Amino acid sequence: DQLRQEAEQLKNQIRDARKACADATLSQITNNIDPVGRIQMRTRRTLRGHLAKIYAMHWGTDSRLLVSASQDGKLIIWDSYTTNKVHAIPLRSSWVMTCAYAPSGNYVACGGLDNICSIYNLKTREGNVRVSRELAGHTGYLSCCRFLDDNQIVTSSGDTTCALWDIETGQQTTTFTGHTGDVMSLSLAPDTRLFVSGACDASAKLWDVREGMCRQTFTGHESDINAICFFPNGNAFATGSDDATCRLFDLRADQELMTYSHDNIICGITSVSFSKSGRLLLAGYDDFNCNVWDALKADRAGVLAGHDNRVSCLGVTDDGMAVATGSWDSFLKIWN
Amino acid sequence: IAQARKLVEQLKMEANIDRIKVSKAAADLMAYCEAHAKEDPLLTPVPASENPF
Amino acid sequence: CTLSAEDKAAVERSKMIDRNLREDGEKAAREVKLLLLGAGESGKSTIVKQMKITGIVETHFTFKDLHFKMFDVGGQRSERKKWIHCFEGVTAIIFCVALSDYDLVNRMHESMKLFDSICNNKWFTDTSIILFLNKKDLFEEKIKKSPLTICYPEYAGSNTYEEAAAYIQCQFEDLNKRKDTKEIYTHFTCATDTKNVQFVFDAVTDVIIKNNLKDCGLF
Amino acid sequence: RPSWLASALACVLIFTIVVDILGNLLVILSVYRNKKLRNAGNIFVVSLAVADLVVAIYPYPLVLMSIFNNGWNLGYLHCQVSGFLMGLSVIGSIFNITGIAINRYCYICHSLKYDKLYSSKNSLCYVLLIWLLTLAAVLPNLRAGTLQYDPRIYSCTFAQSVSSAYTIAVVVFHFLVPMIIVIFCYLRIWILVLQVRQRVPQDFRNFVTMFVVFVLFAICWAPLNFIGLAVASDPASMVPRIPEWLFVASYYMAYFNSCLNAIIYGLLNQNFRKEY
Amino acid sequence: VQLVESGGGLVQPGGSRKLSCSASGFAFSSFGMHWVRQAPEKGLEWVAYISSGSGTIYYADTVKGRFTISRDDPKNTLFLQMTSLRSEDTAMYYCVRSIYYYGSSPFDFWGQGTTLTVSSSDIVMTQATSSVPVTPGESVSISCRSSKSLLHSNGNTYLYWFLQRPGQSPQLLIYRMSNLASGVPDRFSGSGSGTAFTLTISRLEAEDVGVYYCMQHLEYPLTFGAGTKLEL
Ligand SMILES: CCC(=O)NCC[C@@H]1CCc2ccc3c(c21)CCO3
Repeated sequence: DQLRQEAEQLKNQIRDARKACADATLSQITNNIDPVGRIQMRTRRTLRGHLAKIYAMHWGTDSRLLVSASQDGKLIIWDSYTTNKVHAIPLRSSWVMTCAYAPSGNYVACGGLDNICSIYNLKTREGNVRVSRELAGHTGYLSCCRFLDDNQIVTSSGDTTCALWDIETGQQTTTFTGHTGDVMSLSLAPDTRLFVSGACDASAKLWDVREGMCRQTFTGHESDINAICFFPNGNAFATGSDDATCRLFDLRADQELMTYSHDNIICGITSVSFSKSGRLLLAGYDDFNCNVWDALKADRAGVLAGHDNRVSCLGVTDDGMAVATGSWDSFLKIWN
Repeated sequence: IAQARKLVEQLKMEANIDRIKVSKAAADLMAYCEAHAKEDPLLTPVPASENPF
Repeated sequence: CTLSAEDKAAVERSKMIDRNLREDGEKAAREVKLLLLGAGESGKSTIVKQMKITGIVETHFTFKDLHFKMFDVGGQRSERKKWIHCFEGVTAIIFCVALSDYDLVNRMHESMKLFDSICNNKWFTDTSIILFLNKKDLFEEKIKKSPLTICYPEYAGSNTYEEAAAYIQCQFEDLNKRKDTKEIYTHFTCATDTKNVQFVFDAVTDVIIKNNLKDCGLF
Repeated sequence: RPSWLASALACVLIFTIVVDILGNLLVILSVYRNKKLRNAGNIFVVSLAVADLVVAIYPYPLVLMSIFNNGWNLGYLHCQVSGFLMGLSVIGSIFNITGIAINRYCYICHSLKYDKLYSSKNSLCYVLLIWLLTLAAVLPNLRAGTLQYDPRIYSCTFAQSVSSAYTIAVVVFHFLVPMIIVIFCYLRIWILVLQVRQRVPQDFRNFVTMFVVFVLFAICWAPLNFIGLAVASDPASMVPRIPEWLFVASYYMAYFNSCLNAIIYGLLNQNFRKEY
Repeated sequence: VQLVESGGGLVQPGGSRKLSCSASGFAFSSFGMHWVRQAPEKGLEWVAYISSGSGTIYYADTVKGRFTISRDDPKNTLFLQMTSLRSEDTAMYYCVRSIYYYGSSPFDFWGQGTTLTVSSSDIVMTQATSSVPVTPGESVSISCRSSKSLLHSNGNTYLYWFLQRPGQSPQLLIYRMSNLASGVPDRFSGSGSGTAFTLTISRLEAEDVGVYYCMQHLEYPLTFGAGTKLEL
């Protein structure tokens, strides 16, 4: 064989170009920097009203409004300062696994097992919430709707491919293929020109939303990657597996920066977020809890413990003023 | 002949990488988490009058 | 309180939204959600005919004051088992495996590994699993081909119909690691009339009344 | 003989009040706003537990004091306080037993209309009707000038001597139609859960959970009702007839019953057991 | 969206009348409804308010208990039943929708109004003039003053700038201080603090003339300004 030999030596000697220029681990440099202690965060607001498991949640762009999508076919937009429900949207299919908020507060996209990413319009002239556009064209279940503008949305799916749509016409504009299993998550970059996606084949990959380019791949886990987010400056990102490992990869250094596991942990990570300074890597877990890892020393600097079921969604605001968590016991709790 | 050609071409561009390394970009994460430490209401907690919850 | 003239109306809107949410959660809790599963080429366009009549495929029928929604397996393709955690809180898992499963050609290792998988999954090991062995048109005409040494080394004796059916039942209970929570409801019938709906009406009202007992805390 | 009862009854009553106050504090304040609790059965349960906490705090240390002095030293104030609070508490306890039984029957059997018949504070309206009817039962016979100090080792309680009509109305249609209601609800629940098992430990739980919520408070109230209906013909005849030792047994089993109800409904629930 | 009222006409005093506000084009069961009135050549005056689901009902203290408010939600018809009518109840009555959540524009669409003619503590808001002459192309500033500080503890300053072109119904321009309404031209702007509030109109076109208005929400009853009329 010839191309197999060339691809084998390509992967091994590009990994050798990574290893020979690999200087040191992150903790080797940041070891002398002092810790942050115990971040005892308290439940300020408890948002009740859902009557089933809560699967995903997205903050508003003004750090005050929330969407939460539940299993009983309800999408609720919360005013998170007075714990008031701004909107309640009855979905068509109650098998909703993800939801998103527009960065202008106008639209809201939500989807799931019926392979259709619905996009709803809140700021109407009639005072209800009508379905603006149902993006159909996926052949399996949907995850991580993520709004770019009011006319442009990325959606991951179980079709081993993600898709950049176009809400005006309604057709799948760009198609990102390259995974070998269900793609469970994606997270938009803060400059809204890149994204990363993690899939069930124990891998993530960094894609460009402009060219449809498979720019980078990222391995290191043993199991599926369940959720994903970016470091808030858009140069690193942390994934969470069912390996009970959160991992921080750098987009430029092409390997994992550092691992965020503890030996006492039994079960795997369901959600991952970040604080606004990029210091508190939060992580919701499958037992009951959330853990607030100090993102430079990998020490659990606090445990958010309410949540009589498994935590399913995390979100930190644009200013960093709160952490909303949501779990299968139908309660979002806000932690400050 | 053209099935793995785009795969090895993506690996060619994965060879031509603007290689900022694990210690070239170690200090950039420390620079972002240091220089924005005063703006984070969870790392350094805000006084209870500027807390809206 | 210290609310303005518009915050009181925002609060009134939020309370009306709460009212609508729980008055439809009443109906969303008083409806029978049945997951539907089966093996490869088992026959499913003959029991969905029997009831009172892409992504997930949902089938409605209202039978004897009970609103049965049935969510089928014939919509999804990904067998990574990532769609299973959405299906907790279902009333029953209507499983359909027939006796002609070894026609399309080993069923033993894959079937018992799937059942050890759902006895490994924490979600399906506490939910009731209704079983159907429905027809009597070909269940007797293919047992008498030969002894069952070709794919099934668990048994090496004489193979009649109903004694081997009881043997399949007894090895099906051998698959269960813990019968302390889940409860199997097997059915050996003639699929001729609405006898097939009276083992998903009775075998699900038993689960309804068991959940009502253990939500009273009574038994 | 008046030494061993003076040794034992005070221990029985202090046992009753200590495990009653700890169990009822757990049952009342262990309800949470996450509302995995908070269903209407739990509302009737915590009403029963506060109705037993009423007798656990207000008149039972005064009965312990009437044992403590061996000849009661206090007067009309503690007499009317003890005899009103104890009677209101025990009638409210048995009526909350009746409410728990009818709620569990309307949840198991007739589950078609439970979410509309029972709701957040419609159950509160039902339990305020329960408190209304126990107040209507505890007012007129207790301020018609018939409640006084039974002097044996006893306390200021309801003697069954003067008002024969109302002491017939207390034994049967206030404390023995709970028998019929509880037995009809739990027998219909049991025959329905054996009737809808139409597929063709086997008796242990399936009959002890009918008896442990019905027969214990029944047999612990029943000899006192037997005495109260027996003396209803002429109480000057049966006070020489009935001796005092089984009178002590029959009344302190009714004192033990007002903690046994909290024992049953707060340590044979499984959500309460996994809630602690 | 089309709100349209009916019930106007001439009535003698001592009588009782009824107005209907038929809605066509929106979700009437999700909007609170104000009744506003306007006397001939004097100015606006708020009358009544009913929230969504008929729970909260407020009136103005002039006719509190003398009017009544009715509503039909699966028919979309809003009624005001007036019981006794003096020579001050004669007005053009408007039927205004209002939705209250975080971020709404709660005086957005005004109905067409209906004429009713009868034969013969509270916050005071003061507007400075009654006629200002100007030509197009000239940026104009209007101002009005309030009694209390309209700046609540939330941060919201509950002041509303409306415009009534001659012969038309009013139209929301500014709904708290710096918030432009739904699809008004973005040459308008509002500013001010606490008690002094100014509306600046740069690049003034021809159809921007008409009687301007400032209103406070903050508290019921709602009180309108006197009404500055731009002249050309
Ligand atoms: C006649 C049957 C009988 O013995 N019943 C218990 C009497 C109970 C317990 C103590 C007490 C105090 C006041 C009161 C009542 C009682 C019923 C009416 O008002």
